[PDB]
Amino acid sequence: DNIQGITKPAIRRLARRGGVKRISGLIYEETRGVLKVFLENVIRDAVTYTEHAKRKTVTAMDVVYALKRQGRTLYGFGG
Amino acid sequence: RHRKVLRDNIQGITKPAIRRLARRGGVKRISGLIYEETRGVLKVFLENVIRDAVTYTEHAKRKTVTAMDVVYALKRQGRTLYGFGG
Amino acid sequence: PHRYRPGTVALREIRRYQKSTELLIRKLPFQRLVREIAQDFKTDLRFQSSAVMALQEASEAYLVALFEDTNLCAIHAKRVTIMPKDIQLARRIRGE
Amino acid sequence: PHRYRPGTVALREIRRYQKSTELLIRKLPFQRLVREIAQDFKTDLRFQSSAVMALQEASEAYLVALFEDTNLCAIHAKRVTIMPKDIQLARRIRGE
Amino acid sequence: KTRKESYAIYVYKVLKQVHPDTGISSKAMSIMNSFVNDVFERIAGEASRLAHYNKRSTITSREIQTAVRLLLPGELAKHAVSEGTKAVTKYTSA
Amino acid sequence: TRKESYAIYVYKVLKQVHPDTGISSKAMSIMNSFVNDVFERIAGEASRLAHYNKRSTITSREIQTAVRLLLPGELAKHAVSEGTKAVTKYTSA
Amino acid sequence: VPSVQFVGDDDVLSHILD
Amino acid sequence: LHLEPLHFLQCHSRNNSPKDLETQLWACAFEPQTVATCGGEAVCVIDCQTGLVLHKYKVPGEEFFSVAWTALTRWNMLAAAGLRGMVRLLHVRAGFCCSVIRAHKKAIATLCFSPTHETHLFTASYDKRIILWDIGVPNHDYKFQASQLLTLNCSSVPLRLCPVATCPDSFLLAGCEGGCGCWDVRLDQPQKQRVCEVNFVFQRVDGLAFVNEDVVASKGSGQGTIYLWSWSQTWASRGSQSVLPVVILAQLQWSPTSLAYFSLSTCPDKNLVLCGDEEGSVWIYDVEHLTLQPPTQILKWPQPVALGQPVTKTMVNTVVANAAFTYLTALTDSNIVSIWK
Amino acid sequence: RAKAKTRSSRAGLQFPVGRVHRLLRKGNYAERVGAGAPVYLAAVLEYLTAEILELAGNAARDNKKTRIIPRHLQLAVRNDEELNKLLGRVTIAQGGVLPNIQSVLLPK
Amino acid sequence: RAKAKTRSSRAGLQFPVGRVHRLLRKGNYAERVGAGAPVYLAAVLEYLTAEILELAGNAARDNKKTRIIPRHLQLAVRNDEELNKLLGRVTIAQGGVLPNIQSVLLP
DNA sequence: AGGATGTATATATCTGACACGTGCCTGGAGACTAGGGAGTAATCCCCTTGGCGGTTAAAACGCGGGGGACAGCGCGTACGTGCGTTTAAGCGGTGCTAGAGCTGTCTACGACCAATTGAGCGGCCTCGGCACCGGGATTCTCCAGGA
DNA sequence: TCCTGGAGAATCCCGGTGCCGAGGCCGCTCAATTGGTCGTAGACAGCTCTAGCACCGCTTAAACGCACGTACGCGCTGTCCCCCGCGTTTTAACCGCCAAGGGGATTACTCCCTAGTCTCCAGGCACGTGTCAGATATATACATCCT
Repeated sequence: DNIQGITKPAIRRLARRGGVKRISGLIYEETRGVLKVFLENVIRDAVTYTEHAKRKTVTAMDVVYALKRQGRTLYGFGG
Repeated sequence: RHRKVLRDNIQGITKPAIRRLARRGGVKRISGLIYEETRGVLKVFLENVIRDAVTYTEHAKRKTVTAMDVVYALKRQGRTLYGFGG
Repeated sequence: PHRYRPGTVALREIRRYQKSTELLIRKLPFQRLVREIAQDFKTDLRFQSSAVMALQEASEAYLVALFEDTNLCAIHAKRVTIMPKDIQLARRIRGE
Repeated sequence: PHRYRPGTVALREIRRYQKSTELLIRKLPFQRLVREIAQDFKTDLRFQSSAVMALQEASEAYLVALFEDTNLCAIHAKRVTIMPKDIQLARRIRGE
Repeated sequence: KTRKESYAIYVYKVLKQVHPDTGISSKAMSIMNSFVNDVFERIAGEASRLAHYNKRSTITSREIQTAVRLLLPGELAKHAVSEGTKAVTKYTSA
Repeated sequence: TRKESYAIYVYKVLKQVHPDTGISSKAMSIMNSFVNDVFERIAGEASRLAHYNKRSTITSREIQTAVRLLLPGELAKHAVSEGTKAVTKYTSA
Repeated sequence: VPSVQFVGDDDVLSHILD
Repeated sequence: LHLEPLHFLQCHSRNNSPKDLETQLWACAFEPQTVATCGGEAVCVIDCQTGLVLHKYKVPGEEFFSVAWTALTRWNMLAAAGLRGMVRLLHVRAGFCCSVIRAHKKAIATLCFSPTHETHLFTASYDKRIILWDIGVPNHDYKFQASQLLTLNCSSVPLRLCPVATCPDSFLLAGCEGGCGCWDVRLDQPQKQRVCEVNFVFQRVDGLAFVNEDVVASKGSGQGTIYLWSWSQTWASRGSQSVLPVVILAQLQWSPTSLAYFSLSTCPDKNLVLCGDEEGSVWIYDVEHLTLQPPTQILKWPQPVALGQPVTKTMVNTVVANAAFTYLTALTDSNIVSIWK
Repeated sequence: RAKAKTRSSRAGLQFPVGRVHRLLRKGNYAERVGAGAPVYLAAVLEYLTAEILELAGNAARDNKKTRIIPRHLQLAVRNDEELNKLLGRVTIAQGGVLPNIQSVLLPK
Repeated sequence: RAKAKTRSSRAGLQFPVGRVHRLLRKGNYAERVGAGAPVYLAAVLEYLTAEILELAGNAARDNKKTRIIPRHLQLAVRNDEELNKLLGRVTIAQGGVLPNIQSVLLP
């Protein structure tokens, strides 16, 4: 139940950075599910890369490669 | 450069044609301005694709735009097209 | 006479065209539009017939998908008529 | 006593969090979540700190973009509050 | 003319496997050839990226397998990996 | 070990453009990633062009067309100008 | 020889309206 | 001809960008030292003396092709039209567009008037028609009730019209992509759709105008020749023939380019023929005293400086001068209104 | 010498292992290509081809036809969740769209 | 032998023409790489770096700071129409977002 | 217009991260050779374009009307704001060791080459699966009139 | 007020006929296979030094929960205008056909340029170190939101 660690205020702040002024009470569980799906995809790709390298550690480069795979190139961590 | 080109061939994309495209997409009622909006969007799309295709054609030192030019352009734009020599 | 209530023939056309695959834009007007657009990038350009046809297939696919998104937006707005704002919203969310 | 009307602090927080760049989700809970998700794909896995930082940066960027789209959908629906259907429409148009 | 290459014969053989009493049109054959080329390019590019990322100069079956896992959805990936493993095992056997 | 980066060259360009400006570590890493990403994009497009045209060599022509395909209008124009100027200068000397 | 003189929309003395 | 450059104005920029030059300007006309010019999406009214642009009218996406003034009984109205086949009559002095006539479904090549009994407007569009309109008198609220008087069918796209000098309201000449013809514009005949009465023989005719009451100046492309032929003698030689060789008076040597849509003009009071060329020069012919005869003077493209550099190459399409030949305007494909004194 | 078996025969495949090996070696994917790489790639392509063909032939049968046209391939792809995900940014010529009318647009 | 002249100096570039040539060669892009492709690529990369740094330093000045930080690169990229298209599918770490509030939310 | 809350700014502190220097060494540059690539010229036939003429489907214009967009209003509730209490996250410091990174060996697999052959491709041709179509069956829509 | 019957338009289904492209066969040629050699990529072992995990204590900022009021979601109502549907007229797409040449595609040749190699050295990276640009803390002036 670590998805609940993404608190209501955390999602509220994320929405605020997105320009959202008023937030419905059902937005929180929807956002938790969305974040979970995104993390599942990215982490699956990263762990596939980590397994290919015969490594038991997930490196920042594995995440970068997964993100680039999904068309979400990330700068500031190498590559 | 040709001197007096009549840039009026977008109107050839007729109102009934746009309505048919809408119906294939499941649209039931269409507003009047949708037609001009669609014409502009189609012009932008075709401009991007044809620019890429002509760029390939110039690179090949060719003067006719082959279907592989269009396939490569669409692949560039992330619009992979099957059925023309993929 | 018979005066089918508004919307019935619309649903009928939806069924008719979602059943079929034939291209919906007339061939010669689209060919001319393609040549006109290509003119601004190069002169005395020739087009293979297959090239024009590929452009038309891709263009119709793009427009149909855009209209699906536009319709979803219109229904989101508690509406049945698609309007320019719907196309604008769909294109913006798509990133175009 | 003094009490700002609804929305004032909302705008203030919008401005405040668009001015900053610091990660908005707490680091420890997110690390726990990342490990929990990962363990379903391979047990006994270790994460570089930079890896969790990259995941958090990407996740926050994704959520902020999605909230921009959701807010646009809400405005489209003549509403100022964002609801789950807004996120669903945004994601459906995005291809997710 | 100059010999052009396509996957027509192989797609036809596979079709007669799955559905013996059925045919395919030229346009469908072109679509299938395009599909095979596209998946080839995707998997080969992923294998090349894996070799580059791991500082290896060989595209081996391990790379192709990880590329298949990365590119294809879950169940398709599972069946594809099973088929590839079976093919390589049978090839090595003979 | 030696971990090659575009840090020194980015610093040179920065001192050419803003002689009185520094750059942070994270900014430098972002710039390094940007350089590597654009390198990969242009090189990949050039490789695709060479493969399409049944050529085994990546000339400056392929790089020029890759820049035209990738970068938007004004950026593409300026990049092509810079590249052709560099090639002219290299050939002359 | 006079150079080319640019006249922008703000340089017109009057705009014709619909 | 002691002509000196007075202005080089760039006032038809697209997106209001000073960097727009390639856009081509097509027609200009003097108000009955004020000239109206058209090209791109704008119609401009320019004072040739001071160089100030008095008025500008913009319609989205239109590529104006013709403008013409008419003195109405007391408004000097300005007519403009172009790509969209819509004739827009602008009250320039009042500062607004009065009415719009949806004349053609295809692009309108050019417009003309004449000293007809009143308010006539021939419109030549790409649908292969020339329609004669009676725009009527404007009501108290600046509204026009346009009427269709007659439709001329053409075997090709019409490019320029010139009402016959000695009978402007009886017969009309028009230059078309298939050649030149004469059409009977007399109102007493009842038939409303009329084919060409006579097709003249000398290929497209991209320039056509009367030098004097009897002599016609015409030209095509790819011939390096300007033909002078008499209207009176030709019409006397017609009989009942639908195709009639013209009675040629002289030929004038002109540039040999095969490029089309290079139009000519005249200044009858001075016996002048004017026509720009692909090098930006203005070829001038004083045919009063008048083998291919030579031009009396060639006014070379003075290469004015643009953005700090010379505009070395361009093309001039239309040249028009006032009756006293005190001001001559030459329009270029470079968004430059060349003005000469 | 000995008779040639063909690498596809050894792997029990129908797609060309030798041609796929040549394509890997000439596609500039790596300086070296292993012996097992073409076999695996050919097997994967063959399986994907079998899946699409199975669905498309089912579609043709449902459409009372004995030949696969692009419509049948489009139906097969878009009615299968995983193939649709795989061919997400792909447009098939002469394929059309799946029948779909939103509930609200139907008559009340 | 003769005094060594760097290929970058010949092309009048600061980016490494030799390193770019090696990366092109050791990257499986084609069997052969021309002598001009590295020069063109180095020139283009140097131009893009200069263009991004100019706007990033302008953004840094506009905030009264001497050092460029990821926020500054974010501002430079997202305030230029052309760069934002080039990096339209790129997320810059610690960049934040451009300040933007929709009109109807304002009072 | 004032009270209050927040924001902006103003300064001092201090500090750790940037940027500069020095030493080393590995990748780049100079010089050279050798062969395959690619430019260039010639030739040829395919495919693009261009025109014409008739036929008919589609576009276009207009007219009437209904139903859908859109504004105005009223109500009820659900979300923003604040305050107080509770939780746990962040920081720091310490300790441990798993495993990521590097090095050396050795060897097995893959590139390369030469000879042989049959798999696949172009071409050619025949017939049956599908396009088309004219008639009947069904199912679907819409309105008038009775219960 | 609602339903049911009836007409009416539309679409689906079915049997007949035809046509051109799928599907099979033939001949050839060049791409794959087989057999062999050689070199180095990488697989595996051994060693080491980071850094990732765990743990513990203290502080305090953030989260949580509850109250409360009001701004808004939304349901309803009315109005009117604009999109649909359908008849009639206008237009030009499209099919078939013929004709011409522009240029793509192929072939033969030949000089150029780039891969590969040996040699030499300086450009760039690692490491070390000093100091000043920016984060932090505390206090005072300016903005503005609600009463």
